[PDB]
Amino acid sequence: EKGPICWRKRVKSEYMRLRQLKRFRRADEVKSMFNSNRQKIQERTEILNQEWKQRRIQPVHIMRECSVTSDLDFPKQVIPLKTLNAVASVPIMYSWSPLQQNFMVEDINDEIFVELVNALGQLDRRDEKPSDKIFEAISSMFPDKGTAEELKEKYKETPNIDGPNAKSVQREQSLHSFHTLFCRRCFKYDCFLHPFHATPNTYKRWSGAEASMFRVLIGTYYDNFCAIARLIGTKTCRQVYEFRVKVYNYQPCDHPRQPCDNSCPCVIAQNFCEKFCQCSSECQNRFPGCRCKAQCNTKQCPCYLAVRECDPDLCLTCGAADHWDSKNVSCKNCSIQRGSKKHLLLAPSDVAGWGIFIKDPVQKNEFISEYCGEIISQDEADRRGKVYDKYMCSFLFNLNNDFVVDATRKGNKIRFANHSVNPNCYAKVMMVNGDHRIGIFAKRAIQTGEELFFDYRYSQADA
Amino acid sequence: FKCVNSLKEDHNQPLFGVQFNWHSKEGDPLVFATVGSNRVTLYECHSQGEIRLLQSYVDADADENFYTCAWTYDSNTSHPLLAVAGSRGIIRIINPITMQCIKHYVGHGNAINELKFHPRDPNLLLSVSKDHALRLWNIQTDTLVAIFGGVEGHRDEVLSADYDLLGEKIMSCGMDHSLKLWRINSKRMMNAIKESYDYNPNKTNRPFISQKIHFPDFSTRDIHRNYVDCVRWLGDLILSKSCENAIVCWKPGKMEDDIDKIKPSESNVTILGRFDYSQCDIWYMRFSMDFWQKMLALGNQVGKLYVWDLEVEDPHKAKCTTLTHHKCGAAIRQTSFSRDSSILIAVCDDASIWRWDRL
Amino acid sequence: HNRLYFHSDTCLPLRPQEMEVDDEDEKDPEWLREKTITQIEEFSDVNEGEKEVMKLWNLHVMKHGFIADNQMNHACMLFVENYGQKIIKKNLCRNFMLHLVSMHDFNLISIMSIDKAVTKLREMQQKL
Ligand SMILES: Cc1cc(C)c(CN2CCc3c(Cl)cc(-c4c(C)noc4C)c(Cl)c3C2=O)c(=O)[nH]1
Ligand SMILES: [Zn+2]
Ligand SMILES: [Zn+2]
Ligand SMILES: [Zn+2]
Ligand SMILES: [Zn+2]
Ligand SMILES: [Zn+2]
Ligand SMILES: [Zn+2]
Ligand SMILES: [Zn+2]
Repeated sequence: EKGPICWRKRVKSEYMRLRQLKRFRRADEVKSMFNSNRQKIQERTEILNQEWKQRRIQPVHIMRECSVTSDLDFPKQVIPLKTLNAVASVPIMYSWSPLQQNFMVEDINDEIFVELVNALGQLDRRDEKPSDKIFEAISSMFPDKGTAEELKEKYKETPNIDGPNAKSVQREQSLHSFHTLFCRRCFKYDCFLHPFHATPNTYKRWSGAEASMFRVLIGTYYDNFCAIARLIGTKTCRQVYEFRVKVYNYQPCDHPRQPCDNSCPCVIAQNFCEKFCQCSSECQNRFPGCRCKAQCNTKQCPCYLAVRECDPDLCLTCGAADHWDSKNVSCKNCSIQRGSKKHLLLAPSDVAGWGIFIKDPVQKNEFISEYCGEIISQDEADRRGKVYDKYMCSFLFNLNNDFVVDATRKGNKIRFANHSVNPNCYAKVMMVNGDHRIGIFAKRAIQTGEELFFDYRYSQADA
Repeated sequence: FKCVNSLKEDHNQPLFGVQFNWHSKEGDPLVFATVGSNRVTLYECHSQGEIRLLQSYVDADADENFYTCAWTYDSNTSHPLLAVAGSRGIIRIINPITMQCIKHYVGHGNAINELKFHPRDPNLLLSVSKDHALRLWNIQTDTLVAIFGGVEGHRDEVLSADYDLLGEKIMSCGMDHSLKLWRINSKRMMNAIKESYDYNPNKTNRPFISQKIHFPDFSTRDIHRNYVDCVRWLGDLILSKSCENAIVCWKPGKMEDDIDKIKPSESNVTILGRFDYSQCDIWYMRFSMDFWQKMLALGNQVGKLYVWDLEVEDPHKAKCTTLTHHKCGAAIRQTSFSRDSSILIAVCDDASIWRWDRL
Repeated sequence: HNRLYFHSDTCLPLRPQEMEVDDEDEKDPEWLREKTITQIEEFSDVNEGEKEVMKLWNLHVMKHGFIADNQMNHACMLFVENYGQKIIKKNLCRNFMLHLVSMHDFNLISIMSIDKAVTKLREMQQKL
C-alpha cells in the first residue's frame, strides 16, 4: 500500500540506484587491477632488462642498387642491394584435422533483478510507521522481463550414486544418462556419427545407493535376489528378499506391433532393415548376410552384389567376424569397417597443387582408402558452398540424399587425390553396418609411386 | 614527440613492417628494420634526426612480399639476426653481420602475417599464418616444435600473436573474430621444447615429432565484432583491436579471475575499457608499446599517429597526444619504439618512413 | 620411388630414411579423444560420476576400436582390466555398474558378463 505511481517510481529510483552503485564498484575494481597489473609488469620487465644487460650483442654495420630519399631535405643515400638466393615454396594448403572415420556436424539481468526486489522489499517493510504490489511495479518498468507471475517465481529461484547424495530413485532414472546418450551402433557415449536418439525399445530385451541399485538390478535380474545380493554388495540372499516386499540414408525402424510393410520407413526408403532395427527377427526385410567360405568380391556373394560390406554379426562364415587382429583376412569385403587403408604419400602434384601417391602396388579393383570428412545436411553443404566458390574449389562429395561428406576441414590423406576424367581410381559408396561410406578403389593395376586420381564428376551427380 | 625526419624507399610499395633492434648494447646506435615489397632494409639512427641507410636485401623471387620481421640473436656468437617473411609463406633468418641468408623454413601452406621471437629463448620463433595456424620453430636445431591449430584453432586467417612478458603463454587473433590463449608451460609443451633441443638427425632415421595442439587454453569471439588484426599483452591483461576504431583492454574470465587459473572452458570475458581514435577501419593496421610498456602508439589510414600513456589508470582519461604532419598522408601500417622510448618510427602505405623524437 | 615426399601433417619434406608418412596410423587420433571427453563434460545434465565413466568407456572403445556386436563381452572384460584401477580409485564403481546394466538393456553383453566383470573388479579393488 503506497500507490502504483509511487511504487513504479521506486522501482526506477532504486534500480537506478543499484545500477549506479554497482557502476562504481567495478569502476574501482578496474582501477584496482590496472595497478596490481602494473607492478606485475615492472617486476617482470626488469627481469628481462637484467638478462639483456648480461648480453653483449654486436652492432649492425654498413655494407645492384637501392636508394633512399627524404621529404625533409636530407641527402639522398645510395647503397648495394643484396639478393637472397631463391628458395622453393610448396603449394598452398589450409589447416585440416586427421580423421579415420566420418564425423558429424549439425547446422536487466537475473543477478540484479533480485537485489532490486529486496530493495523494494525493505521499503515495503520499512513502511510500518515478499509483497505482491512490488512484483507488479517491476513488471511495469520492465514489461519484457515478464509479468508479475513470471517474476513472482523467478525470484523464488540427475542425482549421482557414487557420491554422498545418492537419492533413492526409479530405475529408468538411474540409467537415463546412459540410455539416451549412448549409441547402440558404435558403442560410444554421445558418438560422433549418429545424431538420432535411440528409440525406447532399443534398450529393453537403506540409502539411495542401495535402494536405487535395487530398483535397477531387479529390472535385469528380477527376483533372483541371490544374485541381486551378490551385486548390490552389502545385502543378503535374505535382506533383498525383504526390501522386495515393501539412395536414402539408413535409420533403424521402431514401429511396435506393425509389420515391415509399405508403411515402414526402411521399405519406403528402399533399404534393408539391419540388425539395429527393432522389428521382428522374422522380418522379411532384414539382410541375411552371406554364407560364403571366403573371398566375397564377386556377384557370387550376396553382400558384395548388393553393394554391402560383410557384417561381422551376420556373415559368420566368410571370416568377416573373426580375427580382429589382422586387416588381411579370409573375407576381402570388409576393408572399410576394419579400416585397412594402404600407405599413401603426399607430394606436390604433377598436374596442380598437392597430389597423392600410392607407396606399394595395387591390383585392379583393390581397395585403397576410405574418403572421409564431415557429414553435413544438404543445406549445410549449400551455405558452405557459397563460401567455397570464392576459391574455385570444393571438397564436397555427396554421400546420399540426406548427407554430404565435406573433406575441407577434416578428412584423411586420400583427399589429396586429384580429379581427372582419365582416373586410375574410382569411388564406390557402400553400405557398411548401416553407414554409407565412400570407398576409393583402383581402376586398373597400379605400380609403386604412381599418382592417384578419380573422376569427381559422379560423386557430384546427386541428381 | 617532434617529427624530425622522413624517408622514402625507392620501390613505392607499402611498408608493412618496422622493428627496432632491442638487443643493441648500451652505447651502440639505435638500429631498426623495414620490410615491404620484396625487400628487407636496415637503418642506423643518429642525432638531429639523421637516419642512415645500413643494408638492404631483395628476394630473388619477384613475387615475394614481406609482411613482417623480428629480431633475435645467436647465443653463441652474439650476432643479431633478423627473421622476415610474407606471402610466400617462407621464413628467412638474415645474419646482418655476415650478409647471408643463413636459414629458411618452408612449411606454412600459405602467407605468414606475423613473426615473434621467444622473450627468453632466442631460438624459439613463433609464426602466424593465413593457413589458419600458428607454428613454433626452434631455429637452432631446425625443428618444428608445434603447430597451434586444428579442430579448435582458428577457423580463418590468423593475423597476429604475442608472447607474454615471461615466455609462458601466447595469445593469437585473426579473421574469425577470435583471440586465443596457448600455454607453452604445460608439461607437454616444455617437454616438446627440451625434446626439440635434443633432436639430432645424424643419430636417427625418424623425423622429429611435432606437437599437434588442437585446443586453445581459452577462446573468445566476444571482444570485437570483426576480424582482429593486432593483439599484445599488457601484463596479464590483453590489448586488441579490430576495425571498429578502438583498442580494447580486456581479460579472460570474470574480474577477479586469475589468468593462470582460467580454465579452457571459461566463457566469460571482462572488458577493462578502451582507447578511442578515428579513421582506422581498414584491416592490417598494427599498434605497439615500449620495452617498458608505458607508451602505446597507433597510426592511421590517413597519416595520423596516436600515442597514449599507459601509466594512468582508466582508458577514458588516458593521456593521448596526436602526432601529425602536413607531409604524412599515407596510411601507417605499423609503429615501433626504440627500446629507450626516445625514438618512434612509423612506416606507410607509400614507402615512407617518419621518425619522431621524445623530449 | 624417385621423387620428393612430404609428411601430410607438417608439409616438411621426407628425409630419405623414410617412405613411411604414416603419422596417421592414429587409429584414434589424439584430438578425437580430447574432443570427446570435452563434449561429455559440457552436459549440465549428467553427474560428474556418470561422466567420468562415459569418458573412460569412450576412450576405451576408441583405443581398440571394436566394431561388432560380438565383441562387446570381451570389451567389458577388457575395460575393467585396463581401466579398473581408475574406476576404483576415482570412486566410480556403482556408476560403472549402471553402465554394465545399460549395456545389457541394449542387448550387447550377457548377464554372466554383467558380474563376471563386477567380480573381477572387487577381486581387484582388494588387491590394493
Ligand atoms: C586434391 C587436393 C586437395 C587439397 C585439399 C589441396 C590443398 N588445397 C588447395 C588450395 C585450397 C583452396 Cl584455394 C581453398 C581451400 C578452402 C578453404 C580455406 N575454405 O574452403 C576451401 C574450399 C582449401 Cl582447404 C585449399 C587446400 O587445402 C590440393 O592441393 N589438392
Ligand atoms: Zn553412433
Ligand atoms: Zn520396419
Ligand atoms: Zn527396419
Ligand atoms: Zn523390419
Ligand atoms: Zn560373402
Ligand atoms: Zn557377407
Ligand atoms: Zn565376406
